[PDB]
Amino acid sequence: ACFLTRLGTYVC
Repeated sequence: ACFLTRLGTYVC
């Protein structure tokens, strides 16, 4: 269960 972040990309 990951999620896209404005920091770079999908992060979980």
